[PDB]
Amino acid sequence: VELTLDPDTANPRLILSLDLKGVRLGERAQDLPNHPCRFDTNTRVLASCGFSSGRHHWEVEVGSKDGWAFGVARESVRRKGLTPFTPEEGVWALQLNGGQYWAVTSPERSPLSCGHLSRVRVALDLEVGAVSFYAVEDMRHLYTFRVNFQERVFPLFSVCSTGTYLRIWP
Amino acid sequence: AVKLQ
Repeated sequence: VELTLDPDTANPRLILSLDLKGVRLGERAQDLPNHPCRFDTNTRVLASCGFSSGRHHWEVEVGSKDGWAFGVARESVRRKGLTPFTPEEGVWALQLNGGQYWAVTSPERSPLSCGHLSRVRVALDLEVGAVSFYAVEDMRHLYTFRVNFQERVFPLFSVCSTGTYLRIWP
Repeated sequence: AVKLQ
């Protein structure tokens, strides 16, 4: 029922928690098989469940320090080589970097004056075409990407430095 | 390290 991180997609430097809800960046690459679905360079992991229709919620507990980005990716997001982290590559995400919260628009990111984030509710609407993010304390709106999604969409998580984490909460 | 996000 509830989402878990999919180890076969995870960049081999990531460490997934035993319960498959949490992700952080490790200090060494694990020796994992080089499956076509595995992100081999960018520090990403998908949930094991993707969505082709309907409306869906999940929540993400976020670290207080820099290094994370999360949201959704189109299934065709490129897995191999160093790729941009942009809407054009099929990534729609929030990010904590430089001590600021961002919606990762392109070519320039959009800084969010949202105050401190602890947990975020993600609302994916494949019927109308939107993904929205809310801070759970008061459900204040963080950002909405309006996208005419044309394929299956997966929850996406990325952690590119040590000292922070993301965790699915349900 | 954001290049690898």
